[PDB]
Amino acid sequence: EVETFAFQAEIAQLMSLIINTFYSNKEIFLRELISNSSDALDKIRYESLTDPSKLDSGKELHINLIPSKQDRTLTIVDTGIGMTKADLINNLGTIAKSGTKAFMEALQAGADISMIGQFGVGFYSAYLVAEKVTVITKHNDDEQYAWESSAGGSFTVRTDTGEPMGRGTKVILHLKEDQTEYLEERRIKEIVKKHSQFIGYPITLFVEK
Ligand SMILES: Cc1ccc(Cn2cnc3c(Cl)nc(N)nc32)cc1
Ligand SMILES: Cc1ccc(Cn2cnc3c(Cl)nc(N)nc32)cc1
Repeated sequence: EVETFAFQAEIAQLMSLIINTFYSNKEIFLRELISNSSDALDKIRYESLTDPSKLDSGKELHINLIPSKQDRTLTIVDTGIGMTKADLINNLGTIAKSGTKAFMEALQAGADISMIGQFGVGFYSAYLVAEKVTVITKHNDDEQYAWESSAGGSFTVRTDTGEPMGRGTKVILHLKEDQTEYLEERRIKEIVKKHSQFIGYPITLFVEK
């Protein structure tokens, strides 16, 4: 069964801003999502040092970038700590309220959309390139969930019954029709080299079949 939730007002207005503001430098979404993956991997690696059983759901700590021209999706996969149901429905948004308000005020005070990560809400940069984002995620001691939103003020959460992932997060970017350059191997290599060269986990750019 599918539950539908309203975004907090401040997040809904930030998402509209990211969708409606004219900003050509859209490629920064990838740096932000890789940064989020890296942070998630840091967290589970740190926790595993006092409770090694936290890696029973998988010892590999990595990031995969998977384009699909058939599906017009770019997927960012990590084996990080994952997100709980409470994370997805309430707690990440509660944390994000402060930075979202500060980011919006900074934008009026001359700041640039590329600074979104400095306010801790970089996930929403996905809507620079995606008409819809699907997030599949699995945290130890919670179930595997699918979060999804095409903006418009609402998101859904459901228990996922696709291929179990062990632990981690998959961000599936359903790309806008004029943003398919982010399916090109060369374009992704260029972006990762430029913004993400010093990430401390293996980043594998998968190749289209
Ligand atoms: C709906 C939504 C999805 C993602 C984020 C950013 N974010 C927070 N926790 C994360 C973990 Cl554990 N892993 C990854 N990859 N991203 C994470 C915020 C809101
Ligand atoms: C494990 C992990 C923790 C924190 C982040 C940072 N981060 C980026 N975007 C975010 C949004 Cl939208 N909400 C919140 N709460 N945090 C966000 C990423 C991964």
